[PDB]
Amino acid sequence: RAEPTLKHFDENIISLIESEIMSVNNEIGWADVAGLEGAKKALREIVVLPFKRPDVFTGIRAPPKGVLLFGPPGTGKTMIGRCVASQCKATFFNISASSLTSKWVGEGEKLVRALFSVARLKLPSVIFIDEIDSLLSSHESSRRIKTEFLVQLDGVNTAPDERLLVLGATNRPQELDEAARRRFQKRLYIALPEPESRTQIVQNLLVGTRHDITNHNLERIRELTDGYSGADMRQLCTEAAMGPIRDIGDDIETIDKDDIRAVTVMDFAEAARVVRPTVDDSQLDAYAAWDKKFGCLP
Repeated sequence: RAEPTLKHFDENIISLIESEIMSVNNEIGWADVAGLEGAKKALREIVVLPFKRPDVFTGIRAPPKGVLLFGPPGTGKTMIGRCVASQCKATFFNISASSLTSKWVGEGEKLVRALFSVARLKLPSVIFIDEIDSLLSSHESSRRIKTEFLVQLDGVNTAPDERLLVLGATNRPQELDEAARRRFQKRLYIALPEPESRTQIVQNLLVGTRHDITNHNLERIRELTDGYSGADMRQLCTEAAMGPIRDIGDDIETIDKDDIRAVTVMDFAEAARVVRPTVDDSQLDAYAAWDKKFGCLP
């Protein structure tokens, strides 16, 4: 890297950040996400507008240095992070906590440290940390990678107007002590998609696939998919899409792709019998309870 301020980091490490972790994608808009409108408006207020207008969002309007996305898995918390970053024309730094403590154990400390320095250099910056519950919970390499990470977090709070936010995500927020939670002054519950969002997803996933799903069919798909996460929804569509494939048996080997039957609601009805929602009501009750004590969404 030509950056004079990163000449003291391993070239391999900077090279890593550059090609796997750092991205700039400013054309995602809000991506018409299945993400709830309440969350959407919150991180608009908590992140996007404080990044756009640092002059307005000061005093009590000032953004927190850390935001926690928590809830059931398969809600696409990562893509939300990516949108949020795009929304404020921030440099996106996408990293997984497993990657730090597994894939990249060797020089994990240097990577964490270099990540915050590159972030600091490319302001405004969003650092998205997947499955942050790992990092923040309490073999030996983990200790330093975590320590170094805690050091870096407390280090962002050494400059008021740096448009640098750490966005952590977890499917297991209960695994976070009074001290890990403190690092994240705002904590948004990302809920399972609402009925409207379930169908928007179906529609999204069906493009490029021949289907005869009507506007009325969607009502049905809604009642079929109560309790589904987005991921469950995707699994559903894939299953449904198999319908036209199975009907033709051995003809799949020779059939013209356009002569394959259209996906119908019947396919979804049948597919709903096969797919199973990933999270049970216990997990939901738990999230909801945690959200009551430490959450900030209404």
